[PDB]
Amino acid sequence: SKKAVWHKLLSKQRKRAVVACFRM
Amino acid sequence: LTEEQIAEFKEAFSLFDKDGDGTITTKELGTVMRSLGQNPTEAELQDMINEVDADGNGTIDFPEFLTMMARKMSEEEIREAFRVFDKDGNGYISAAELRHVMTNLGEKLTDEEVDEMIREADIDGDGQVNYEEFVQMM
Ligand SMILES: [Ca+2]
Ligand SMILES: [Ca+2]
Ligand SMILES: [Ca+2]
Ligand SMILES: [Ca+2]
Repeated sequence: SKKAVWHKLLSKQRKRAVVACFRM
Repeated sequence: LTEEQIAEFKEAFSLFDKDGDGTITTKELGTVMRSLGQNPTEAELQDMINEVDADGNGTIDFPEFLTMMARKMSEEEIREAFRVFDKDGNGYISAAELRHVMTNLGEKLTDEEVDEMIREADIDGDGQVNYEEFVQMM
């Protein structure tokens, strides 16, 4: 089952997008 | 400012709030930034917190986070995420696009892992993940 990998990517992408917000 | 949107921002906040105490500190922001491969100086951290820290107590609470995130109005976070995966914008996530995201987020990959990931998500059997399949997987 690879749902955990999809969810790990989603979590990292969301953290990355919030950091970008902090950078702006 | 709907209740649905506030919940999504709460989930985002909890990705930063490592101790769960309802505040984001410079140390917590720095921890997340380092896990993504960035190394901000302690002064850049303080300046990012400061641009958001409305009350000046040095940490970000959820209402302050909500103000920052509200200002930008972008689409729902899940649609935003799909666009990161579907770099060419044709509405489908390919194996090459998934490899790109995994590489950019520092996740090791093999071809068989990537094929199995698409296969699990791919309800209509067309070899790619469309938006509806992505939302159901996420
Ligand atoms: Ca905290
Ligand atoms: Ca504050
Ligand atoms: Ca695509
Ligand atoms: Ca499909």
